[PDB]
Formats: sequence, structure tokens, C-alpha cells
Amino acid sequence: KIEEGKLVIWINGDKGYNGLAEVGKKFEKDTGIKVTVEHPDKLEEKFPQVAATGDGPDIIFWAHDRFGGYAQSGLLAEITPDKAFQDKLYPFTWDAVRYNGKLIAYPIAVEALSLIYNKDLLPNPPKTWEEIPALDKELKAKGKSALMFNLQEPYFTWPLIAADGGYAFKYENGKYDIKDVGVDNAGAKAGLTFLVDLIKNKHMNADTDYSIAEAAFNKGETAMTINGPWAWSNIDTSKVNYGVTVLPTFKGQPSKPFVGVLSAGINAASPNKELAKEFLENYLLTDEGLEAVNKDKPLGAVALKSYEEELAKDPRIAATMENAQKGEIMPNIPQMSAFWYAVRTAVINAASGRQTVDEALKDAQTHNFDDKEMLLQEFPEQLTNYLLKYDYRDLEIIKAVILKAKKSFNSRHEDMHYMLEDIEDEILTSLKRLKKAIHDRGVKGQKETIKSMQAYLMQTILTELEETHALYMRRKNM
Ligand SMILES: OC[C@H]1O[C@H](O[C@H]2[C@H](O)[C@@H](O)[C@@H](O[C@H]3[C@H](O)[C@@H](O)[C@@H](O)O[C@@H]3CO)O[C@@H]2CO)[C@H](O)[C@@H](O)[C@@H]1O
Repeated sequence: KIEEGKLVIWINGDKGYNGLAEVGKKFEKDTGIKVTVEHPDKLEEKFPQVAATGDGPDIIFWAHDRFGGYAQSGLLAEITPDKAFQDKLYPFTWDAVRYNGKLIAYPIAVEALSLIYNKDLLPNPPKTWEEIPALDKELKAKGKSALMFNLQEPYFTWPLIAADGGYAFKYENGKYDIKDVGVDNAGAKAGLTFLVDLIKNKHMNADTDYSIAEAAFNKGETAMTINGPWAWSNIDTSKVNYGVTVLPTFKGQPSKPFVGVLSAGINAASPNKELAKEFLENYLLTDEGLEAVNKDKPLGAVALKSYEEELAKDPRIAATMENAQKGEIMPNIPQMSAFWYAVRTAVINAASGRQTVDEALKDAQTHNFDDKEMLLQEFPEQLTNYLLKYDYRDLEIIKAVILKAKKSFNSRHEDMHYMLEDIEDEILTSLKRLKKAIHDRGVKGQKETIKSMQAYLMQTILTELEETHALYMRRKNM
């Protein structure tokens, strides 16, 4: 439950949630405010749904890429930290969580995928992806396998795909280009294809998941795996003597892994915005509190300058740093979610016999990424800002309706061809008047959607326009 004067935090299961809870007790002890940290499945999917109802967490913890669609939907509060606190974190990590020149989250850490090898089994880790099959021949004969890592989540197959030149989006002119996607180019084809090649030759099983790969490495069944800093705690427990080095090259070129920044979003809905700023600024982002999270599950290289000095010294952190530089940092555009979904199916269909690599990637490329910016391109910009909240399906509804209501009003009235800009104001108060209606209607226990309430929008737009026209008609008259 979400209530005034209690702080609720959502964080992903593989992160140090026990450690963050530990900071919670340091907060509650000094501030008297309970902190409750839970890690539900699919939180980054659950968040946009219950944020609408207004019963989402106070603080949401995910990699920065997810915070685009959130900031666009206005699910996140604007972060206003004094310049002094800003200087504490890396200027690089501040940029990750910046949307439309607004800071919409607090960067916690920089995480990057790395290669992990078992020093006993493998004297020296491979330098290229292409050496791995010949290892597997030797490895299998010793009853072990060469490489195990999950194929069920694209984050992991991507450093390979991106390697010979695959890319999520072109970047030119300081803006990301949504009509320019590079999932299906020759480069990314060579990548995914290499990976299936491993599946076809039985060097990897297509069905492996994080659970399987983790388990297999900790037990010494496999010699290598690809994972992030949150993986080190569980291996430390294990008997395994591991090593964390740079990702194997593809076709003579570095593995280019996607780099994520762990970020702390505040809920726009929260009563306790002030308690959330206070917690993240004075208790989470200090050395003593970062160390607290870190001891549970390693953060990687943190965003906090001071505590990072001491971390960089760990060859594992500088190794993670090393792959972060050889890779690129995830966009935080709203489409990024639809990108990730679009790929995840493609790898899986590639790994399955579901479809060939070529058709698999084509589809990932073919996909029509939704754009509020594009849908609203005609609309008066002030209106569009209001209109961003609504999900893309509902937007199609309101677009079609608004446009008919205009056409109709022009039909009844010869003398004036109203521009959309002219009607901008009568739409705003109409779209507001609709939000209220769905609430008044929400009481009385009748649940309405914009789809249902399409009739009601239409009439309200017209009624309002007719009022404005009465205003204009009275206005002409002497
Ligand atoms: O299945 C749900 C999910 O698919 C997409 O998730 C991507 C994440 O956005 C992206 O941040 C990255 O997540 C990894 C984290 O960076 C890392 O810290 C660690 O926790 O593992 C995560 C991957 O296992 O990669 C995934 C896709 O692989 C998409 O964003 C979501 O729309 C969607 O909820």
C-alpha cells in the first residue's frame, strides 16, 4: 500500500535489495519514517500501469532506458538537486537520466556486462568469440562446457550483435533517430548468426536462462559466462575461483555491450516527494549507504565520485569500466522499451527454429515504433505536451475524434476555417472535462476508458467550440 509518511521502494531482484533495506533502517532510525523495499516481478512493466491509478511505489529503481517513457507519461517527478550535490556524481551519469533537459531520476551506478571465466578450468580466457567452439570440443571431452549465458534476455546477446556494427538507433545531431534502426544490418546479422551457429553445433543450448547459466558456472560445469556485477556475490559464496575480463572480440572488433545506469525515480504521484529527495540524497548516495547496498550485491562502478575512487581499484570494477568504454550507453528514448521487446523475440526466434536469422531480424527492423512526437506533429505544441500522458492506443482514439470534431465544426460554419491552433484551448478544457467525467463515473462504480468515452469527448469538444463561436459572434456585434 502507498500512504503518506511511509516510503515504498521498488527494485529489481538481482540487485542488492537487502542492502537497500538496510539503509531503510538507517533512515527510519533517524527520521522515524518506515522504509519498505520490495522486488516484484515485471516491476518496470507494472510501474506504468499502476502509476495511472496512482498506487505505484514512491521510488522506482531501474536502468535509465526505462525512464524515458515514464518521463513522457509524466510518471516521474522533476529532480531538483543543488549544484553542490550534482557535482558529487559523475557528469556522465547525470546525462543518462536527463529527459527534455529535465533531470527525472538520480543515477546510482553504471553497470556493464563482462566476461567471467573459471581460472582453474581456463588458464587464459579467450580473446575472440571465434575461439570458443574449439574450446568446447576440448571442454566437452572433460565433461564440461565452454560458455553458458542466458539467451532469454537480449541484454546479453547484444554485445555480440552490436560488435561487427549492429546498432539500436542512429544518433546524429544530438537526437536519436527513430526512423533509423540498425537491427537488420549486415553487421548485426553476422553477430546473431554466429550465436545461432553455436546453437546449431550444440555449443550452447537455446533454452538456457539466467538461472541455468548462473547455476552451471558456480558448480564448475561450465568455464565461462557473461554477466554483470550483481553476479559476483553469489559466485564469491561458491568455491569457484573466477576472473573478470574484457569481452571477447568479434571479427577483430570489440564486443560493444549496452551500458545501463541504475537510476532512482521519484513518483509524480507521491505525497512524500520531500522524503524521497532526502532519502536518496543524504542516505542512499553517500559512501556509507552505497557501501551498504554494495555489500549485498555489487553495484559495479558507482556514480558517486567519492566512493568510486575506492571501487575502481578492484580489477573487477575497472574490468567492468573497460567494457563500458568499449560499448555504448543505452538511449533513454520512450521507444527503447519497444526496441528491447522487438529484439528479444528475434533472438529467441533465431535460437529456436522458429524462423531464420534473416527473417527474425527483418521483423525486429520492420516494426513500426510508436511516436507521440510524430502523432502530435501537426497539433499545437502546448496541446501536445498535455497529450503525451495518454498511451499510444488511446491517442489514436483522441486524434481521430478531435479531427472529426474539427471537420464537423468547419462543416457547420462556412465563414471560418479554424486552424487546429485556434481550437487548441477548447480541446484542453475538453480533455480535462473528460478526465473528470471518467472520475465522477469512476465513483458510482462504473469503470470507463477513453475508448468507451469517445462519444463524450466528441460532444464536449463541439459544445465548447459552439460556445467560443457564440463568444466571437457577440464580439463582432457593435
Ligand atoms: O521483459 C521485460 C523488459 O524487456 C526490456 O528490458 C531491458 C532493460 O530495459 C534494460 O535495462 C536491460 O536490463 C538489464 C539491466 O540493465 C541489468 O541491470 C540487469 O538487471 O539485467 C537486465 C536484463 O536482464 O535489458 C533488458 C532487455 O534485455 C525492456 O526495457 C522492458 O520494456 C521490459 O520490461
